[PDB]
Amino acid sequence: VQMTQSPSSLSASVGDKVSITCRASQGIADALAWYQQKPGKAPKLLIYGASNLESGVPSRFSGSGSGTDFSLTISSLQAEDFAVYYCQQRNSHPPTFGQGTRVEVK
Amino acid sequence: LGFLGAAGSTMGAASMTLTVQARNLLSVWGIKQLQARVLAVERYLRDQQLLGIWGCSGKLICCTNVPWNSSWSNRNLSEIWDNMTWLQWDKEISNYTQIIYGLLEESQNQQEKNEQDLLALD
Amino acid sequence: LGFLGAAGSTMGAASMTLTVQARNLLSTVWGIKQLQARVLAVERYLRDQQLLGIWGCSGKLICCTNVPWNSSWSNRNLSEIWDNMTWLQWDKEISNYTQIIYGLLEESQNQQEKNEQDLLALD
Amino acid sequence: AVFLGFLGAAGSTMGAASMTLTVQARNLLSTVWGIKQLQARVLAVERYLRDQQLLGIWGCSGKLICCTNVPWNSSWSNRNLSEIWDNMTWLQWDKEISNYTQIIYGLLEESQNQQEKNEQDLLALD
Amino acid sequence: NLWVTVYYGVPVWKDAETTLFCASDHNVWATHACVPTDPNPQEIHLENVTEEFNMWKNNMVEQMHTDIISLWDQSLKPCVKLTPLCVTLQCTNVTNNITDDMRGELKNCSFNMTTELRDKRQKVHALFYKLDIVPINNTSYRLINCNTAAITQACPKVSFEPIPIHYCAPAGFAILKCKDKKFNGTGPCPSVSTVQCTHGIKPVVSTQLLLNGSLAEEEVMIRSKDIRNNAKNILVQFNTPVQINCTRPNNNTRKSIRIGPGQWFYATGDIIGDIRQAHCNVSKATWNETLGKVVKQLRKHFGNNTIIRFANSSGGDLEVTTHSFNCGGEFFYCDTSGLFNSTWISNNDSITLPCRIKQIINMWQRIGQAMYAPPIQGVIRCVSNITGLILTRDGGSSTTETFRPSGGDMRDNWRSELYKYKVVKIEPLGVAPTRCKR
Amino acid sequence: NLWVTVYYGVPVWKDAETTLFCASDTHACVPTDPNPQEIHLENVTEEFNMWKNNMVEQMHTDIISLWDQSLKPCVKLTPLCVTLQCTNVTNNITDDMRGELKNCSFNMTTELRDKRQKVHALFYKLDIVPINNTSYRLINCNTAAITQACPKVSFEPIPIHYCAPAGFAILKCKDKKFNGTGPCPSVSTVQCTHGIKPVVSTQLLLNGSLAEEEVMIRSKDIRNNAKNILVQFNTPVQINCTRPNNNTRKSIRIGPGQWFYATGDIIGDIRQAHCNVSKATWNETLGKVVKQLRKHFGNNTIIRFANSSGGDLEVTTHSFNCGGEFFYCDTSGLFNSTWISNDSITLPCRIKQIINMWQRIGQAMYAPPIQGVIRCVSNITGLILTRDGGSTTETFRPSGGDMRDNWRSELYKYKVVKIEPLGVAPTRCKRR
Amino acid sequence: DIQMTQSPSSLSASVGDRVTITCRTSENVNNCLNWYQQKPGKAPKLLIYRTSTLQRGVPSRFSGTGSGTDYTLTISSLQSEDFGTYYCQHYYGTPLTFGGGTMVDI
Ligand SMILES: *[C@@H]1O[C@H](CO)[C@@H](O[C@@H]2O[C@H](CO)[C@@H](O[C@@H]3O[C@H](CO)[C@@H](O)[C@H](O[C@H]4O[C@H](CO)[C@@H](O)[C@H](O)[C@@H]4O)[C@@H]3O)[C@H](O)[C@H]2NC(C)=O)[C@H](O)[C@H]1NC(C)=O
Ligand SMILES: *[C@@H]1O[C@H](CO)[C@@H](O[C@@H]2O[C@H](CO)[C@@H](O[C@@H]3O[C@H](CO)[C@@H](O)[C@H](O[C@H]4O[C@H](CO)[C@@H](O)[C@H](O)[C@@H]4O)[C@@H]3O)[C@H](O)[C@H]2NC(C)=O)[C@H](O)[C@H]1NC(C)=O
Ligand SMILES: *[C@@H]1O[C@H](CO)[C@@H](O[C@@H]2O[C@H](CO)[C@@H](O)[C@H](O)[C@H]2NC(C)=O)[C@H](O)[C@H]1NC(C)=O
Ligand SMILES: *[C@@H]1O[C@H](CO)[C@@H](O)[C@H](O)[C@H]1NC(C)=O
Ligand SMILES: *[C@@H]1O[C@H](CO)[C@@H](O)[C@H](O)[C@H]1NC(C)=O
Ligand SMILES: *[C@@H]1O[C@H](CO)[C@@H](O)[C@H](O)[C@H]1NC(C)=O
Ligand SMILES: *[C@@H]1O[C@H](CO)[C@@H](O)[C@H](O)[C@H]1NC(C)=O
Ligand SMILES: *[C@@H]1O[C@H](CO)[C@@H](O)[C@H](O)[C@H]1NC(C)=O
Ligand SMILES: *[C@@H]1O[C@H](CO)[C@@H](O)[C@H](O)[C@H]1NC(C)=O
Ligand SMILES: *[C@@H]1O[C@H](CO)[C@@H](O)[C@H](O)[C@H]1NC(C)=O
Ligand SMILES: *[C@@H]1O[C@H](CO)[C@@H](O)[C@H](O)[C@H]1NC(C)=O
Ligand SMILES: *[C@@H]1O[C@H](CO)[C@@H](O)[C@H](O)[C@H]1NC(C)=O
Ligand SMILES: *[C@@H]1O[C@H](CO)[C@@H](O)[C@H](O)[C@H]1NC(C)=O
Ligand SMILES: *[C@@H]1O[C@H](CO)[C@@H](O)[C@H](O)[C@H]1NC(C)=O
Ligand SMILES: *[C@@H]1O[C@H](CO)[C@@H](O)[C@H](O)[C@H]1NC(C)=O
Ligand SMILES: *[C@@H]1O[C@H](CO)[C@@H](O)[C@H](O)[C@H]1NC(C)=O
Ligand SMILES: *[C@@H]1O[C@H](CO)[C@@H](O)[C@H](O)[C@H]1NC(C)=O
Ligand SMILES: *[C@@H]1O[C@H](CO)[C@@H](O)[C@H](O)[C@H]1NC(C)=O
Ligand SMILES: *[C@@H]1O[C@H](CO)[C@@H](O)[C@H](O)[C@H]1NC(C)=O
Ligand SMILES: *[C@@H]1O[C@H](CO)[C@@H](O)[C@H](O)[C@H]1NC(C)=O
Ligand SMILES: *[C@@H]1O[C@H](CO)[C@@H](O)[C@H](O)[C@H]1NC(C)=O
Ligand SMILES: *[C@@H]1O[C@H](CO)[C@@H](O)[C@H](O)[C@H]1NC(C)=O
Ligand SMILES: *[C@@H]1O[C@H](CO)[C@@H](O)[C@H](O)[C@H]1NC(C)=O
Ligand SMILES: *[C@@H]1O[C@H](CO)[C@@H](O)[C@H](O)[C@H]1NC(C)=O
Ligand SMILES: *[C@@H]1O[C@H](CO)[C@@H](O)[C@H](O)[C@H]1NC(C)=O
Ligand SMILES: *[C@@H]1O[C@H](CO)[C@@H](O)[C@H](O)[C@H]1NC(C)=O
Ligand SMILES: *[C@@H]1O[C@H](CO)[C@@H](O)[C@H](O)[C@H]1NC(C)=O
Ligand SMILES: *[C@@H]1O[C@H](CO)[C@@H](O)[C@H](O)[C@H]1NC(C)=O
Repeated sequence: VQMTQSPSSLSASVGDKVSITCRASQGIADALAWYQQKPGKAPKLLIYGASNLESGVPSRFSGSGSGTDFSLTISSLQAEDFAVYYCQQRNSHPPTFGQGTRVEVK
Repeated sequence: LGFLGAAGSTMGAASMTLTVQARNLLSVWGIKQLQARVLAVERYLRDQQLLGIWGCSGKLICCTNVPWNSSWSNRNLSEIWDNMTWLQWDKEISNYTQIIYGLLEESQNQQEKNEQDLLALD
Repeated sequence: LGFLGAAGSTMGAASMTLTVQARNLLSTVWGIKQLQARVLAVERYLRDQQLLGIWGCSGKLICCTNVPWNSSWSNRNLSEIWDNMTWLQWDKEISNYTQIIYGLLEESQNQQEKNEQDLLALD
Repeated sequence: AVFLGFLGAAGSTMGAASMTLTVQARNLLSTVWGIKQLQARVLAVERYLRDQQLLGIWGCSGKLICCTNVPWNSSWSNRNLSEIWDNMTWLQWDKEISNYTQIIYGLLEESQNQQEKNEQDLLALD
Repeated sequence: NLWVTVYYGVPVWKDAETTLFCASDHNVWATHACVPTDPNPQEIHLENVTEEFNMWKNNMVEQMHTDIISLWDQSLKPCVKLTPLCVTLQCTNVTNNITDDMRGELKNCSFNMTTELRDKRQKVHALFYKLDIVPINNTSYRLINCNTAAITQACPKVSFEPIPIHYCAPAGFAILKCKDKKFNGTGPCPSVSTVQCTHGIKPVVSTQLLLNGSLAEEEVMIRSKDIRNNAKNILVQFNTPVQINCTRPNNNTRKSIRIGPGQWFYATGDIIGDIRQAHCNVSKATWNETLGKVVKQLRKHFGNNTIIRFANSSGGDLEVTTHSFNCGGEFFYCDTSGLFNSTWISNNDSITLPCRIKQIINMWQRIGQAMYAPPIQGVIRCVSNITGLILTRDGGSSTTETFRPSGGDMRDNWRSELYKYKVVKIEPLGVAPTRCKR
Repeated sequence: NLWVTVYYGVPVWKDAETTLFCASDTHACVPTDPNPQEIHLENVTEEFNMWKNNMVEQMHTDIISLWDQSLKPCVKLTPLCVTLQCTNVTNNITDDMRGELKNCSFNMTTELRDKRQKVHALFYKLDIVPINNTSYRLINCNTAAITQACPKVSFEPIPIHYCAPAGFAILKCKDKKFNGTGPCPSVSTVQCTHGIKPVVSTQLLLNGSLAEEEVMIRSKDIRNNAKNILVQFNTPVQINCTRPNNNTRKSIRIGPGQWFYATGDIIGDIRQAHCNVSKATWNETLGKVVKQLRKHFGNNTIIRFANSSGGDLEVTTHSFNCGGEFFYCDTSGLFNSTWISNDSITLPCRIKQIINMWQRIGQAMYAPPIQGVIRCVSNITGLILTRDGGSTTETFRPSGGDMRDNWRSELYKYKVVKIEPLGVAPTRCKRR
Repeated sequence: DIQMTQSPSSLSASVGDRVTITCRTSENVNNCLNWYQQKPGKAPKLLIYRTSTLQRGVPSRFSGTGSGTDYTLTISSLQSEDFGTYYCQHYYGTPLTFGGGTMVDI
């Protein structure tokens, strides 16, 4: 399954609500995860199962979507949330990732 | 020899073919076969459930802790195993079959399993 | 007490009537529905028997395991479970943890345990 | 999910695949249009019960791994344990042993459990 | 110190009434819906097992009868209906090379029926048997019961040839077969075997004479529910077959007349050559030897000095007064007065039976349903053997007993085959005392 | 010494044929959709054969059964096999359409069983045949039972997922180069197939799956001139099909609540139905097909495309259902090239209302007219081609008509297997 | 077109003699050969299909074998009903072709 993530050049202020979306070339039910990668750092898993949040991740992050249409919503984009976000499916082998959305500070 | 081949044999000799009979219990013109298949399965499962609740699951010959009551049959072993068939026995004790089953349910599972449940701590 | 008569009894008292419920799990218009009812009853009975088989509990109504109880599933003591609670209340309490327990019964015993018995019976 | 991991070990060695016996077991049971569905459901039930009956007859009821008293005959397979458990998968094994499967099953019934149960009947007797 | 020991797989059974299915090695009986038969059927002798059999209460007969009715109905259900033919017919006599006996038997009837288009009508003709036509009042005729029964045309592609049906028990049940060569239908059978399925029973539908099927192993068998009750039928099973050669000598054609969208009515068209009466032949010596055997067996119940008389049917439905049968799709009604005409007093050549043919028949005596048998092209010859008789006694108590042919209840035909079988259920679970303690 | 050890839950399976059930999201199928999840079978190489795949025969049988159970309760057009008095429609007719539509008058039975009424309808030339005079009848109305489709039942294909009964599994071939037969080194196990659209078409495969990498040429025996070649595209070719006429629906009551839906009249100009494909895209697609065909027929072999040599209209033209109307498009403009080692192509299309689908004897369906103007866009995802056979030049022509070859073009990566959970193997473990 | 050479073109044998007829093809037909018996004035009667499968209703006297490009029809005992012209036919592709035909006379 190929994953397309957009927008690739999102920018926002430290107080804005943002939404990053992606599309699967095939329906994958809810077999999707979202990751956060700081420059020079290990990616962190934020969301699994499309709608489920990991322990250690604040309620600020929320996932939604099913089938082919998925999104990640950040209710308030604090300074620690400017990172490359990735869309990843595990519905069919091999695992695949989207190209990533780099969230910039205006 | 063969399915029900021992039906005319004595109970002792007939007890050696339990797999011969057991293996033949599971295996217009469309719905009759589906009902026949479902019936065979339900009868099989009712007998397996009885074996389960008596602590006899997975066995064709199962020893119990229920004593034999002479009121059910006062014959000795020679006249049951060597000089009698299973059809005759089934006829002779049909009136007591449910009594025996009740006793098997009570002492071979309800009491025995709680005793085993307690012996697993002490 | 008859079928489900112990439903309002405490879990302890209700555990001595397991055969009462077990005996009642197997037994155009009105014809089709009867056959569907029979097939459904068989499938659900066997689903439970399949799980008992996988856990090493085949042929038993009370089955002890090698899986320890995790206090996060319930932190009640035995006097607050077996003596002062019903099975309906317990089922309400253990809902979110049923699949975790079943997975542990499947993995920690009758799989690892059977390999261990396979090795123990080797000598 | 109950389906998760189903047949994942199919390409694994027989030893490694023997650690997943519950994964492939838990997925075995679960108008003419209506009749076709009932036949499929009944068939799944019949196949499950036939395999469980065979396990009962062999004295293996309720077990995923069951040890027996039937010696292995080198005419069935002369491979050693490393070749079978570490260097072979279950599909390859089945292809090799399918010609002897009915012989082995016949021995499992005739050469042990019918004799073992009749002997256990006499050991609990004393 | 005896203890209850539970045994599973015990060779015990009880009488049971269950659903049986079929096996067989298109046709009316939908035999393609049967499972394959066992290539090597396993008949297992139950040595030292004596069972009580009763062919008169055998539930396999009622179940087979029900199956035959249901198969018949689903076979005709998708076939062309003949309601457009319940119209006034204008009929004249066929006079083309007709014999003295075939005078009035076949009528050349014209009628107005629609054609390829719904508005266009054509005058069409067909040759119908006298027995299929009833006068309306002047040459105006109608088809028999065309307004009181729904006549369904049989599909010409669905064969009426009996195909053996093997009745098979559900798993957990078994069929017990009586191997006693002298078994008279009721009572103990000291030689019993268990089978997976019955032998192949051909669903042959006939009256008076039992055609094809099983012969007695040693001697003619006289079986009755109560031999002293003259209202009961007597089933006579032959030990030797009597060959009966039946023919429909006319060379018929089939005239296919459009009746609906892709639907045709098949009329008898014209007859090629001359018109002669259908008939059946039996050897006089074979038949007389067979009756001598039947009389010798009847005297075992009636007295060694009693005169045994055979006579024809006293009356009733055509299907009963005559020998009804089906050869190649044609339905024959043969006059057996030449076969049952003798007096046996205690102390080469052939018999020709005239036969009538019908196209509109009503099998199983159902109200509101009838079937039209489509014409069979060419000339029909069939050779069947008689394996038994259905007889009825006059009684009326005299030193003489009179036996007449009977029939019409097809259960008796199935019963004549399903007499050595009973269905039982297996009771594999049981208990017995042993000294073994858990 | 070694002893027999019995294992239950063994990951072993044998090829099997079994009845499959359908997941969806009709009433003959299961609702709630299948789970997409698949389990990868690492190191499992499985032999597949798309030409021996029993799943194709069941899908074909089930599609026919669903069709028959969809038309059964609909109005049967039996009182319409009457003489028609047909004249040509001359109202705003273009050169192409002269004689294609006729205005036919007939006497139809009204709701009262003792009364008749005179009604008229427009019919396509292909749906009526002469009696000898202006007298016409509906084609094959006396040799087949024509059943009117219910106008409320759509013919739009909806994806159907085929699912294994418990105890069985569907293995999927993930090898992007899998050519329909032989070992597949990358296999996964699924409970249900992907959503397969029951698209009915000939010559061109519409709304199907695309090749993952490059155009695939699949044939049972590429060297057997009599077999079909299924060409799977790696890019879609868009085809825009239209029925430009603005038609009305004339409801004629024929029975106790049973209506015949006739073409009433046409508003405005009468123009022929047609389909457009981009000329450049089609030429690029054929260049890819030729590139792949030369891998079997030789690098120096000339690949020629030609139109169908003949046969039933359903196979000489591109047959498809566009918005409820049945189009028969002339593809001679698409398969007309010789390959030696922007603009559009317009395909005229005929339309029929009396459809003999699956080529059965004694059955036909009447497609009610669709009101307004029809315009559908489809993706061509493959071809069904045949070779002419008996030097240095090969000629390929469009084929089809057997819908199994269409289903087979989707059900090529799947096989059904039976799980064999029991097995025996030597170990040193001894009982007791 | 696949050409078919059938040999002998004419064979003389009496009743009870064993008759073998060979059909050699110019290309491999993958065991897609049929054998037919044509009596004068009648359409050919199918004897054997798919190289060796006997047509129901044909007596066991006729048997066939072969592979590749070389196929043989064997008549174990020539009877009075078996005289006539024997043809081989290939269905491996298009066109379907027939051999020249061997006439079996007295
Ligand atoms: C008791 O058993 C005997 C022996 O089987 C049985 O007699 C047989 O009846 C069949 C049925 O008609 C005969 O077979 C027919 O022979 C004629 C000869 O002209 C053929 O034309 C028939 O073929 C047509 O019908 C077929 C139906 O399946 C079609 O498939 C076919 O295409 C033709 O349309 C058919 O083969 C058979 O010859 C006799 N046997 C003898 C020895 O006469 C008899 O009917 C049984 N008793 C009763 C009461 O039925
Ligand atoms: C191949 O795939 C294409 C792409 O999806 C597909 O084209 C689509 O077909 C559908 C179904 O015909 C079209 O939807 C129709 O649009 C018309 C436009 O007016 C509507 O009138 C239709 O509504 C009818 O049905 C409704 C049911 O509720 C009624 O309420 C209504 O009154 C009408 O009767 C219907 O919505 C769709 O527009 C096209 N899309 C494109 C881009 O072409 C094509 O059919 C597929 N082909 C095959 C052979 O599978
Ligand atoms: C698939 O096959 C590989 C290759 O044999 C298996 O891995 C090798 O063998 C064992 C583990 O099985 C290791 O000790 C080796 O280091 C592995 N080498 C390589 C290159 O992989 C692997 O286990 C198999 N996987 C499954 C799921 O069956
Ligand atoms: C039948 O009875 C005889 C006489 O007792 C005995 O020898 C024989 O073994 C018995 N056979 C069976 C099968 O019961
Ligand atoms: C045996 O049964 C009788 C009644 O049938 C009962 O009165 C008696 O107590 C029983 N004895 C034992 C030892 O079970
Ligand atoms: C058991 O009782 C019977 C009385 O019918 C007697 O003949 C037989 O010898 C007894 N058996 C034993 C072993 O004492
Ligand atoms: C209901 O509760 C009472 C006490 O409040 C108890 O005595 C009784 O046994 C309970 N009923 C059941 C069925 O357990
Ligand atoms: C169990 O816990 C409850 C809750 O604190 C307590 O009230 C009760 O006394 C405890 N009982 C025992 C036996 O420990
Ligand atoms: C499961 O968790 C939910 C909250 O996510 C809670 O409301 C519910 O009570 C829990 N289930 C139990 C305690 O059985
Ligand atoms: C092994 O099998 C062979 C036949 O395959 C047989 O002859 C031999 O006796 C068997 N040996 C053992 C030890 O089972
Ligand atoms: C098993 O047999 C193989 C031959 O393929 C051999 O290489 C290996 O050393 C053997 N191992 C043992 C433990 O016998
Ligand atoms: C199994 O037996 C068949 C013959 O029945 C033989 O062709 C095949 O090679 C054998 N396979 C094995 C693995 O022994
Ligand atoms: C008639 O009976 C004889 C027994 O001698 C049998 O060979 C023959 O097949 C029977 N005929 C029919 C049609 O069954
Ligand atoms: C059948 O045999 C039984 C044997 O008990 C006898 O009583 C009965 O009268 C016989 N019936 C006929 C009709 O021969
Ligand atoms: C019956 O017998 C007569 C002899 O008079 C013969 O001519 C006729 O052909 C026979 N018919 C049949 C059907 O046997
Ligand atoms: C029946 O009568 C019609 C005319 O009424 C005639 O044309 C036809 O030849 C007759 N057919 C026969 C068989 O007599
Ligand atoms: C019936 O016809 C056959 C030849 O078809 C003949 O051999 C036989 O004798 C005839 N039988 C009778 C009773 O006429
Ligand atoms: C019976 O025979 C008599 C002459 O003995 C005849 O008058 C009568 O019509 C016949 N009845 C039947 C039904 O054959
Ligand atoms: C009965 O037989 C007598 C001679 O005993 C004969 O005269 C008479 O015609 C026969 N009747 C019938 C109906 O065959
Ligand atoms: C019926 O007559 C036709 C006349 O053409 C002839 O060809 C055919 O062989 C005859 N059929 C029979 C069964 O006599
Ligand atoms: C067709 O003919 C009818 C008369 O039957 C007429 O009223 C109608 O206008 C005509 N329609 C067309 C399109 O010619
Ligand atoms: C498909 O691939 C197999 C690989 O074994 C090859 O033998 C076969 O010729 C190929 N068929 C086609 C049509 O490409
Ligand atoms: C096809 O292209 C032609 C170009 O002249 C255009 O006029 C027509 O409208 C097009 N039709 C469709 C359905 O795209
Ligand atoms: C079909 O329609 C689309 C959208 O209206 C248009 O962009 C395209 O050019 C048309 N032609 C083809 C061949 O797709
Ligand atoms: C195929 O093309 C030829 C011209 O090469 C044409 O005459 C013929 O009508 C075409 N046939 C079809 C079915 O398009
Ligand atoms: C085929 O192409 C030629 C030019 O190569 C052209 O003249 C001809 O009209 C075309 N035919 C069709 C049916 O498109
Ligand atoms: C068709 O013609 C009618 C005439 O009233 C018009 O209202 C409608 O908009 C037209 N529809 C189309 C799709 O051309
Ligand atoms: C065809 O494929 C294209 C690929 O870009 C896609 O956008 C479109 O939705 C598909 N369907 C149609 C009807 O074009």
